[PDB]
Amino acid sequence: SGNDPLEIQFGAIFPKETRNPSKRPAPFNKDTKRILIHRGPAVNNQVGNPSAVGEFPGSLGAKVFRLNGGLPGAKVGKNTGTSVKFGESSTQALIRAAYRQVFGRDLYEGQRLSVAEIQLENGDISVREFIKRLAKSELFLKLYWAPHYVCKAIEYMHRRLLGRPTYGRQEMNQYFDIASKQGFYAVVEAMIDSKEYSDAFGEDTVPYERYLTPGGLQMRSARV
Amino acid sequence: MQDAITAVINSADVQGKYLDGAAMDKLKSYFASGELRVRAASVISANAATIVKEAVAKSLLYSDVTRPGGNMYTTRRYAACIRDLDYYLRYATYAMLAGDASILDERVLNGLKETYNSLGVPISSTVQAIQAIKEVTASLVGADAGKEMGVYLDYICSGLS
Amino acid sequence: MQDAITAVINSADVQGKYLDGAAMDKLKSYFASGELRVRAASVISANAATIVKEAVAKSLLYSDVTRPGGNMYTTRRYAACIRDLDYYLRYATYAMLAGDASILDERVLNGLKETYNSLGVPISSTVQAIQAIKEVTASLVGADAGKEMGVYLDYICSGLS
Amino acid sequence: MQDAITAVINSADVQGKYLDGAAMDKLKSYFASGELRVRAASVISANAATIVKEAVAKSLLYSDVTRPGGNMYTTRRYAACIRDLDYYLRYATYAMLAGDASILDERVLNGLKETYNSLGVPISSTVQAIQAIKEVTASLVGADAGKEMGVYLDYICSGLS
Amino acid sequence: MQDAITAVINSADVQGKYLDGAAMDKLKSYFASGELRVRAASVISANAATIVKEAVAKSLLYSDVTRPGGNMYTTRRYAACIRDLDYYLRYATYAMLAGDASILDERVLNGLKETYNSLGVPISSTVQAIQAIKEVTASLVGADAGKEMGVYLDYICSGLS
Amino acid sequence: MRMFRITACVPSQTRIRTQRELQNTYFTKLVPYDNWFREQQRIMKMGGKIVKVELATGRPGTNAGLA
Amino acid sequence: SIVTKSIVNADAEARYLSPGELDRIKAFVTGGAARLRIAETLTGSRETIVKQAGDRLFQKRPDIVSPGGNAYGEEMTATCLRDMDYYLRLVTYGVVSGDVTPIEEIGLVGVREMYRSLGTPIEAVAQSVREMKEVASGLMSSDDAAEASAYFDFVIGKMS
Amino acid sequence: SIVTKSIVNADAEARYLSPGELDRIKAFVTGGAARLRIAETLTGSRETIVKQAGDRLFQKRPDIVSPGGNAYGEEMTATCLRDMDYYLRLVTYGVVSGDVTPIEEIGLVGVREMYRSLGTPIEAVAQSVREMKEVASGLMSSDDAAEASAYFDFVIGKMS
Amino acid sequence: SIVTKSIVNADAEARYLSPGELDRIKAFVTGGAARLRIAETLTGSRETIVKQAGDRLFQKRPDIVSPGGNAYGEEMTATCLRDMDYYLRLVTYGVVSGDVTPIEEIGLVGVREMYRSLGTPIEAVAQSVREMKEVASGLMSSDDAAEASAYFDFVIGKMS
Amino acid sequence: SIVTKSIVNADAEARYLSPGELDRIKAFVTGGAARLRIAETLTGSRETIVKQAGDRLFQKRPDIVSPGGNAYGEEMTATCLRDMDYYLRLVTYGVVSGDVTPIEEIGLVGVREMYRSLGTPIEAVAQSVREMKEVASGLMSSDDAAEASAYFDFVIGKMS
Ligand SMILES: *[C@H](C)[C@H]1/C(=C/c2[nH]c(/C=C3N=C(/C=C4\NC(=O)C(CC)=C4C)C(C)=C\3CCC(=O)O)c(CCC(=O)O)c2C)NC(=O)[C@@H]1C
Ligand SMILES: *[C@H](C)[C@H]1/C(=C/c2[nH]c(/C=C3N=C(/C=C4\NC(=O)C(CC)=C4C)C(C)=C\3CCC(=O)O)c(CCC(=O)O)c2C)NC(=O)[C@@H]1C
Ligand SMILES: *[C@H](C)[C@H]1/C(=C/c2[nH]c(/C=C3N=C(/C=C4\NC(=O)C(CC)=C4C)C(C)=C\3CCC(=O)O)c(CCC(=O)O)c2C)NC(=O)[C@@H]1C
Ligand SMILES: *[C@H](C)[C@H]1/C(=C/c2[nH]c(/C=C3N=C(/C=C4\NC(=O)C(CC)=C4C)C(C)=C\3CCC(=O)O)c(CCC(=O)O)c2C)NC(=O)[C@@H]1C
Ligand SMILES: *[C@H](C)[C@H]1/C(=C/c2[nH]c(/C=C3N=C(/C=C4\NC(=O)C(CC)=C4C)C(C)=C\3CCC(=O)O)c(CCC(=O)O)c2C)NC(=O)[C@@H]1C
Ligand SMILES: *[C@H](C)[C@H]1/C(=C/c2[nH]c(/C=C3N=C(/C=C4\NC(=O)C(CC)=C4C)C(C)=C\3CCC(=O)O)c(CCC(=O)O)c2C)NC(=O)[C@@H]1C
Ligand SMILES: *[C@H](C)[C@H]1/C(=C/c2[nH]c(/C=C3N=C(/C=C4\NC(=O)C(CC)=C4C)C(C)=C\3CCC(=O)O)c(CCC(=O)O)c2C)NC(=O)[C@@H]1C
Ligand SMILES: *[C@H](C)[C@H]1/C(=C/c2[nH]c(/C=C3N=C(/C=C4\NC(=O)C(CC)=C4C)C(C)=C\3CCC(=O)O)c(CCC(=O)O)c2C)NC(=O)[C@@H]1C
Ligand SMILES: *[C@H](C)[C@H]1/C(=C/c2[nH]c(/C=C3N=C(/C=C4\NC(=O)C(CC)=C4C)C(C)=C\3CCC(=O)O)c(CCC(=O)O)c2C)NC(=O)[C@@H]1C
Repeated sequence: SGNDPLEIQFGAIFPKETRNPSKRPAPFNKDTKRILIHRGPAVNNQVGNPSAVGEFPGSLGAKVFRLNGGLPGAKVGKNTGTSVKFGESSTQALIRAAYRQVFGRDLYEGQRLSVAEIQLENGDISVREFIKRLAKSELFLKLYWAPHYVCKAIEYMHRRLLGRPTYGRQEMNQYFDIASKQGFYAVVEAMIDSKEYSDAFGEDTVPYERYLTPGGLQMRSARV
Repeated sequence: MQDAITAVINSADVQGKYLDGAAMDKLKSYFASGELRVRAASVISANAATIVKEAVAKSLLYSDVTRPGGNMYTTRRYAACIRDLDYYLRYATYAMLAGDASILDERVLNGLKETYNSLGVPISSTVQAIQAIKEVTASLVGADAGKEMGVYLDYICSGLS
Repeated sequence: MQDAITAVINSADVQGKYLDGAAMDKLKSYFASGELRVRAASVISANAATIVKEAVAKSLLYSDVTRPGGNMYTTRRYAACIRDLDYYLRYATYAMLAGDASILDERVLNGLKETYNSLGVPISSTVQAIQAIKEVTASLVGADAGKEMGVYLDYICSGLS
Repeated sequence: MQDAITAVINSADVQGKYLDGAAMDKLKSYFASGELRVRAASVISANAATIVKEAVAKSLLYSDVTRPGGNMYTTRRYAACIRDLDYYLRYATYAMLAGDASILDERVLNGLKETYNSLGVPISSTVQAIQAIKEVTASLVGADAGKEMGVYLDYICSGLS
Repeated sequence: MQDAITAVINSADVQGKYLDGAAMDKLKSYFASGELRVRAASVISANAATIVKEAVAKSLLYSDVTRPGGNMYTTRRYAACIRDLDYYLRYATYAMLAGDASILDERVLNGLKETYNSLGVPISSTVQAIQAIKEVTASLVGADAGKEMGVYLDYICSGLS
Repeated sequence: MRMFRITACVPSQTRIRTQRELQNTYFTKLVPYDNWFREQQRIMKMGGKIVKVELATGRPGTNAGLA
Repeated sequence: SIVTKSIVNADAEARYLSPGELDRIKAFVTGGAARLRIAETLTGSRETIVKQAGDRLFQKRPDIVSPGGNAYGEEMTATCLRDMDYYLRLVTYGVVSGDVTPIEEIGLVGVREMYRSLGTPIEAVAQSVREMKEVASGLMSSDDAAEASAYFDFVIGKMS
Repeated sequence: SIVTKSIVNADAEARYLSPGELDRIKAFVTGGAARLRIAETLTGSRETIVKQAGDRLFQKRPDIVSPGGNAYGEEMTATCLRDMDYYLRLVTYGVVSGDVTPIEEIGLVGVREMYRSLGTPIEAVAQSVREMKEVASGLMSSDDAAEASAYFDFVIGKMS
Repeated sequence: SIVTKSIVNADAEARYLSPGELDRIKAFVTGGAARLRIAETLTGSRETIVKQAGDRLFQKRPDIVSPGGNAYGEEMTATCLRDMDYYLRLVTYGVVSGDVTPIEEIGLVGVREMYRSLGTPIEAVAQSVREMKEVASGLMSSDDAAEASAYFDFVIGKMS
Repeated sequence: SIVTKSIVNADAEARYLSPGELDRIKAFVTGGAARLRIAETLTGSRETIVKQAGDRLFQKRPDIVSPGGNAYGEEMTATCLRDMDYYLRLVTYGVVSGDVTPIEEIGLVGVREMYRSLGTPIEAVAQSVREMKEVASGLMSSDDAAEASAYFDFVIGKMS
C-alpha cells in the first residue's frame, strides 16, 4: 500500500513505513492485473477495448496537448519579418504542459531546459523526444528518483510518463530489471519507447492522466 | 468539475425532470451575478502576484516560519509556498467563476491534508496565509465579490484544517 | 498565421510607425467585407459534407481512380480522400475568414507535396477535385463570395501542382 | 565530442599502436597549456552574464539591427539573440577547456548556417557580436589566454561566415 | 506485412478479378511447402546464435575489418555487427515463413543502405558476411529449404549493394 | 553525442484521423545514436517509409570520444 | 457549459482565464435570457413535440412499429416516446449550458453500444431526433430555431 | 493470414516463433486445402449468389430500387450489383487467408464514412451481406457454411 | 485578431467555426468603427500620454532615475520614454485587432529575459504602463476606457 | 577524458563548470606528468606484463589451454595474449585521459555480447586483468600503482 502515491497534480507523496505504521501486505502473484478506472469514457478502457487506446477523453478526462498547429519558422513563407506570427503561443503552452506532465508543477527560472525547448520550437525534435529529455534531466533524477524508494520512483514515473499506474508485477519487474542493470536513464527510455506509449500518444502528443486507481478517484469524488 | 449551471442540470437529471421554475430561478440568479464574477476574476488575474505578495507579508513574513527551524526557511521552500498560495488563489477564482466548489474538492483538497502532514507543513500557518489572501482580495476587488471569493477561500481552509 | 488585420499590424510594425491613414482604410475595407466573409463561412459549414458529395461525383467518381488499380479504390483510401477534401474546404474557409492565404502555406502546403509523392497520390486528380470543389462552392454561396473562395482554392492547387 | 587527449588517443587507436613519443609531445603541450585553460575558464564563467551584456551594448544596441525593421527588434528575437550569444560564450569556453574545436562542430555548427539563412538572420551582425565578445573576454582574462579563447571565437565566426 | 497468401490476394485485387486458376495454384504450392517452411524455421530457432557465431569466423574474423582501423575493431562496433547479422538472419527466416520478400523491403532494406553509407560501414564486407551465412544455413537445415532461405538472404545482399 | 537527422513518412492504416496529422506523417527529426535502432524499428513495424538518413553530428569511425 | 470549458482550459494551461475567455462568458451571461427562452418553449410543449415527431417517424419508418420490429406494441412505442422525451430533455440542458457537453456526457457517449445491445436501429433514432428538430423549429422564432438546431444536429451527427 | 499475425507478435517481442505458434501455422497449412475448396465453391457460383441476394434485397427493401432512392435506374442497380460482387470477393479473400484482416484492410475500414458521402444507407448494405450469407449457406455444405458465416457476420458486425 | 484566434481555436478541435464564434466576429465587425476610434485618439495624442505617464512614473518610482539606477541619465531617461512609446504602440495594435496576441507577440514574449539582460526592474515597467492606463482613461470616454483597460491590464499581468 | 566528462555533465544541466569540476581538471593537469610516467612504464614493459599474467592465468585456470576450452592451441593462446595486450593498451589510454570513458567506448560497451559470440568465458577475461594488475603493481612504484590499479579494477568490475 506504501508503493501507491497519492493521486495529486504534483509531488510524489508516499505512505512511510516508519511514520505511522500502516503497511498492508497482500500476496500478489505475477499475472495479477489491477483494475483501473479510465478518466475518459468507460467504453474507451483498453482492457475491454484495446483498439480505443489512442482515443482522446472528450470532456470526461484530462485535456490533450498536441502539436497540431504549424511550429513558428517551419517554412520560408513568412520571410524575415512577420513579428505577429500567431502560431507561437500555442507551442509555448504545449511546452509548459509538457513540463507539467513530467514535473507535476511548473519549474523555476534556472530549471527549464532551454536547449530542448528551442529544438522542439525549431522542429528538430518531436514531442516524444522532448518528453524523454525532460525525464532524462538531472532535475527529474534529483526531485523524484533520488529521494524515493526505487520501486516507488518507478511507479510514480509510470504515472507521469504514461499517465497510468502499473497493472501488476509483469510491468514493474521489467522496469526494475532495467533499473538494476542499466540505470535510471534507460528506465525513462524504456517507458517512452514502449509500444503502449506510442499507441496512446504519438510523436506530437503530450502525455496525460488516462487511468486512476479506485482509491485515488475516491479521494477526488467522495468528498462533501 | 461542475459549475452552477451544471449543478442545477445534474440535480434535475438525477430526478429525471425538466428544468422547472425553481431550477430556472437558480440559473437566473447566476446570470445576474455573472457580470460580478467575470469582472472580479479580471481584477485577481491582473494582480495575481500582488495578492500573494501582501498575504505572505501580513501573516508569514518576519516570523519563526521564515527564520531557521521554520518550514518556509529555504528559498526552495519559500518559492514552494508562494506557488502553493498562487495555486490556492487561482483555484478560488475558478470556483468563484463557476459558482461551485466542486473543482476545489477534485483538484486541490483531494488528499491535501495527508500531503501536508507527511511533508511537515504547518496547517495553522497555511490557513492564516489563506486568511491573509481573503482580506487582501476583499480590499482589492470589492464587498460582494470579495465575500464570494471569501467563501471558497474558507472552503480551502475548512478542507485543510 | 496572419489575417488581413494582422498583415496591416505587421506592415506598420516593420516601419515601427503608428497605424497610418493608408493602413486605416485597409482595416475598414476588411470590416466592409467582414459581413460577406462570415455569411459565406456559415453556408459552407452547414453544407460541409454536401459540397464534397457533389465534388467527387463530378470529377473523381466513375473513373480509373475509383476503379481497381487506382489510388481511390480502397475504402480506406476513399475515406482518406473525403477527409482530404474536408481539409481543403475547411482551410479555404479559414483563409476566406482571415482574408489571407498564410494559413494555406504553414498548415496545408507545409509538406503536402512531399507526402503525396511519397504515398503516390496523383497530383493531377486531386487538383481537379479541388477545382470541382470550386464550382460547387461558387454555386452555393454566390458569385461574389465564390470569387474569394475560388482564389484560395486555386492557391491550394498552385502550391500542390 | 573530442578534446585534445581523446584526439591523441583516437589517433593512436586507429593505427592500433601505443602512445608514442611523437604523440606524447602533444600531450605535454596540453598539460603545460592547461594551467592557462582552467584559469581563464574560471574568470569567464564568473562574469558570464556581464561579458554578454557589455558586448551586446557596444555592437548590437542602439543600431539598425535592434531598430524596427531589423532582426533583433522583437522582444522574442532579442531574448533569442541573448540566448544565442550565451550559448556562443559557453560552448567556446567548453572548446577552450577541451583544447579542440570539434565540440563547436558537434553541437553548435550543426545545422546553424541553414537555420540562419531560413530565418533571415544577418551574418555580419552575428560575427560583429562574437567579435565584441572576443574583445571583452581578452580584456578580462589576458593577452595570451584571450588569443587562445579568440581562436575558437574566430572558428565559430568562420563557420557562420 | 505482405505474405505469400496476401500477395496473391493483392495481385488479384489490383486488376479487381476473383482468384483465378493461376492464383489458386500459387496458393496450393505455398500450402504444399508449408510444413517445409515450419520445420526449417524450427531448426533456425534452435541454433540462431550458432549461425552468427561461425559466419563472422569464416569471413570477417582475422581480417582488416576486425583489425584496428576497421569498422568492427571496437567491442561496441562488434556487438552492433553481431546484432545486425542476427537481425538479418531473423528477418530472412520471417520471409521464409511468410513466403514473400515484401517484409524484407519493409523491415530491413527500408533505409539501411543510406544508414550504412553515412556511418562508413563497408557494403562489400556485410554482403560477404550474409553470403557466409547462406551456405551454412543450407547445411544445418537442408537442400530444398536452404535454397528457399538462400533467395531471401541474397535479396538482402542485392538490396544493400 | 552523435545523432541522426532522419526523414520518415508513416501513413495511417487502422483509423481515419479527423485532426491534422501531416506533422506526424511526413517529418524530419533528430534522434540519438542509442535510440535510432529502436526508432527505425518503430517506423518499420508501424508500416512507414524511411526517406533519407544522414549523420548530422559526429564523424564515421569514432573509436573514442563519441559521447 | 462554456464556463466549465473555459475553466478546464485555464486549468490545463495552469493560468488565469484569458480576457478573450472572460469576454466569451460575459457574452454568454448577457445572452442567457435568450437561451432560457428556448428552453422554456421546449419544456412547455414537450408533449406536443414528442407526439408529432413520433407519428412522423412511424410514417417514414413503418418497419420499427410493424410486427417483428423493435418498437412493436403499446408498451414498446411508449418506451420509444420516452426515449425521445429523454433526448429532448438532453437538448434543453444543452441550450441552457450553451455547450454540447451535458448532451454528450449523459445521453450520447455509449449510445451506439447501448442500442446495439437492445436491438434498436441507430439510424431510426437519428431520424427520430431529426423529426424532433423539425417540429421544434416550427414552434419558435427563426433565431431561436437556429440556435436550437446546433444542439439537435450534434445529437443526430454523433448517433449517425 | 494467421502467418501475418504470428510474425507480427514474434517481431514485437524480438524473438523467433514459439513451438505453440509454429503448431498453429502448420495446422492452418493443412486446413488451407479445405479453405481453398470453400473459396472455389463461392467463386464458382459468384453470379448466382449476388443476383439472388440482390433481388431478395430489392423485395425486402423496395425503396432502394424505387424512384427517389439511391439505387434507382439501370446504372445505379449495376453499381449495387458491383458492390455486392466486391463484398463477396472480400469474403473469398477472407476464407483463403483464414483471417478477417484482408476484408478489414481492403473493404471494411471507414465504410461508415464511405457510404455516408455517397448517401447510401449503411443498414441496407448490412442487409445485403446478410442476404449473401443465406444464399452461400444454402448452395454450399453446412459444415463449410458455418466457417464462412464467421467472415460474413464480421462484415455485418462492422457495418451495423 | 479575434477572427484569427477563433480560427486557431476551431483548428485545435479540428472543426468549423461555431455559430457563437461566428457571431463574435460579427459583433466585432459591426462595432469595428468604435474600437478603431480608440486607436485614433491614442495615435493623435501619442506624445502627451507618454510625457505625462513618464513624469508620473518618475514621481511614483524616483529610485530608477536616481544615480545607481537604470533610467539615470539624459540618454537612459530618453530610451525609457521610447520604451513607453513602444508599449503604447502595442496597445494600439491590440485594440484594433480585438485580441491580446499582437501585444504578446512583439513586446511581451521573452520580455523577462530582455529586461534582466539590460538590468531593468520589471515591476517598474509594470508601473509605467499602469500610469499610461490612467492617462488613457482621462483622455477618453468611460466606455472606451473600460475597453482599453482590458488590454492594458494584460500588459500589467504579464509584466508582474 | 575527465575534461570531456566534465563538459557533458555541465552541458546536460546547461550550465558552466562547477568550482569542484574546475578544480578536478586543475588537479588532473598538474598531475598529468605523473599520469604520463604511469603510461611510459606500462608501455615500456608491455610484453612482460601480458606474458607473466597470461601464464599466471593458465596455471590458475588450465581449462582454457585444455581441450574443449576457448583458447586451445598455440594460435588461440597468442590471441588471448593479444586480447590482454589490447586491454593493457586501454588502461594506458585510461590513465592519461583521467577517465574510464575511452576504455568504455572501445573495449567495455558491448563486450558481453562479443565474447558470447566468440564463446569466451568473460569471468576468465576478468581474471586475466586481475593478474595484469598484480604484475603491473609489482613492476612500478606503489604510489603510482594505487592510481593504476584504480583503472584496472574498473575493467575487472565491468568484465565480471
Ligand atoms: C505556504 C502557504 C506554506 C507552505 C508550503 C509548502 N509547500 C511545499 C510543497 C508541496 N506543496 C504541495 C501541495 C500540493 N499538491 C497539490 O496537488 C496541491 C493542490 C493543487 C498542492 C497545494 C506538494 C505536493 C508539495 C511537495 C513538493 C512539490 O512542490 O511537488 C513546501 C516544500 C516542502 C518540502 O520540504 O519539500 C512548502 C514549504 N509551508 C509553509 O511553511 C507555509 C505556511
Ligand atoms: C452492470 C452489471 C452494473 C454496473 C456497472 C458499471 N461499471 C462502471 C464502471 C467500471 N467498471 C469497471 C470494472 C471493470 N474493469 C475491469 O478491468 C474489470 C475486470 C475484468 C471490471 C469488471 C471499471 C474499471 C469501471 C470504471 C470505468 C472504466 O471502464 O475504466 C459503471 C460506470 C460508473 C461511473 O459512474 O463512471 C457502471 C454503471 N452498475 C450498474 O448499475 C449495474 C448493476
Ligand atoms: C540585500 C542584499 C538586498 C535586499 C534584501 C531584502 N530581503 C528582504 C526579504 C527577505 N529576504 C529573504 C530571503 C532569504 N531568507 C532565507 O532564509 C534565505 C536563504 C538562506 C534568503 C536568501 C526572505 C525570506 C525575506 C523576508 C523576511 C524574513 O525573513 O522574514 C527584504 C525586505 C523586503 C520586504 O519587506 O518585503 C530586503 C530589503 N534588498 C535589496 O534591495 C538589497 C540589494
Ligand atoms: C483525394 C482528394 C485524393 C486522395 C487521397 C489520399 N490521401 C492519402 C493520405 C494522406 N492525405 C494526407 C493529407 C492531409 N492530412 C493532414 O493532416 C492534412 C492537413 C490538415 C492533409 C491535407 C496525409 C498527410 C495523408 C497520410 C495519412 C494520414 O492519415 O495522415 C491517401 C493514402 C491513404 C493510405 O494510407 O493508403 C490517399 C489515397 N488520393 C486520391 O486518389 C484522390 C485524388
Ligand atoms: C543574435 C546574435 C542574432 C540573432 C539571433 C537569433 N536566433 C534566433 C533563433 C534560433 N537560433 C538558433 C540556434 C541555436 N540553436 C542551438 O541549440 C544553439 C546553440 C548550440 C544555437 C545558437 C535556433 C535553433 C533558434 C530557435 C528558433 C526559434 O526562434 O524558434 C532568432 C529568432 C528567429 C526568429 O525570427 O524567430 C534570432 C533573432 N539574430 C539577430 O538579429 C542577432 C544579430
Ligand atoms: C556487420 C555485418 C558489419 C557492420 C555493422 C554495423 N552497423 C552499424 C550501425 C547500425 N546498424 C543499423 C542497422 C539497422 N537498422 C535497422 O532497422 C536494422 C534491422 C532491424 C538494422 C540491422 C543501425 C540502426 C545502426 C546505427 C547504430 C546502432 O547501433 O543503432 C555499426 C556501427 C557504426 C559505427 O561505426 O559506430 C556497425 C559496426 N559494420 C562492419 O564493419 C561489419 C562488417
Ligand atoms: C448496393 C449494395 C447498394 C448501393 C450501391 C451503390 N454504390 C454506389 C457507389 C459506390 N460504391 C462504392 C463502393 C466500393 N467500391 C470499391 O472499390 C469498394 C472497396 C472494395 C467499395 C466498398 C464506391 C466507391 C462507389 C462510387 C462509384 C464508383 O465506383 O466510381 C452507388 C452510386 C451512388 C451515387 O448516387 O453516386 C450506388 C447506388 N446503393 C444502395 O441503395 C444499395 C444498398
Ligand atoms: C522605462 C519604462 C524603463 C527603462 C528603459 C530602458 N530600456 C533600455 C533598453 C532597451 N529597451 C528595449 C526594449 C524594447 N525594444 C522593443 O522592440 C520593445 C517592444 C516593442 C521594447 C520595449 C531595447 C531593445 C533596448 C536596448 C537599447 C536600444 O534601444 O537599442 C534601457 C537602456 C539599458 C542600459 O542601461 O543600457 C533603458 C534605461 N529602464 C527603467 O529603469 C524604466 C523602468
Ligand atoms: C584471453 C584473455 C582469453 C581468450 C582469447 C580469445 N579471444 C578471441 C576473440 C576475439 N577477441 C578479440 C579482441 C577484442 N575485440 C575488441 O573489441 C577488443 C577491445 C579492444 C578486444 C580485446 C577479437 C577481435 C576476437 C576475434 C578474433 C580475431 O582477432 O579475428 C579468441 C578467438 C575465439 C575463436 O575461436 O574464434 C580467443 C581465443 N580465450 C580464452 O579462453 C581466454 C580466457
